Amino acid sequence: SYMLPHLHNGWQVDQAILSEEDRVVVIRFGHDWDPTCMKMDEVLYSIAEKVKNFAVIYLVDITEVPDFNKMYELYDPCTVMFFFRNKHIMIDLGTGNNNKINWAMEDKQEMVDIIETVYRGARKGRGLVVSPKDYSTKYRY
Amino acid sequence: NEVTKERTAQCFLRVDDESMQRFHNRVRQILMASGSTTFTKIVNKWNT
RNA sequence: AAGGUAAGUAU
Repeated sequence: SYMLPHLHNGWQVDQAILSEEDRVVVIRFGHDWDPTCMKMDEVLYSIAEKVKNFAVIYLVDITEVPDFNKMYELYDPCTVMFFFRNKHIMIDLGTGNNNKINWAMEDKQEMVDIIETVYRGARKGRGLVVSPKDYSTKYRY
Repeated sequence: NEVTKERTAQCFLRVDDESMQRFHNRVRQILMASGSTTFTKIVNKWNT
């Protein structure tokens, strides 16, 4: 949660999105002190080395950097968004919101699969990718 | 009664609660491992 | 009330 790089103003976020031309820019919008953000950041930290070939992970504090709250509807405790070549890559998670991951995941392989799907779809030149797993339900039994 | 060839008692059978719980847990395990499982495999596990 | 947005390029 604290081992990941941080972006401290909107210009830094724009540059991080613009800098990467061959990798998915995974940016988590939230607060390091929020428990949901702590879970999501732990998951991202567990996979940060694995996906470094095709993904880069940044963390942004939405109070320190409020320049995207109105734009990206960052009014949730945690939010993960995907950008590839200065384009926001939407993902059809099945949750009704195709723009972001607004909850916290528990499986590293889940997040890695989502990142890989986003990377492949964005490389092919697509603005929306279909998630390998549906999230219309939590699969709790 | 074998010797007298006459009925003397009745065994009232009933499924043990432990086996009930075992079957319910088997169904729960089938349902949980169904994120990527196809419908045919889920129904086959149910049938089995 | 939702879990039912194709991603676009033009005009």
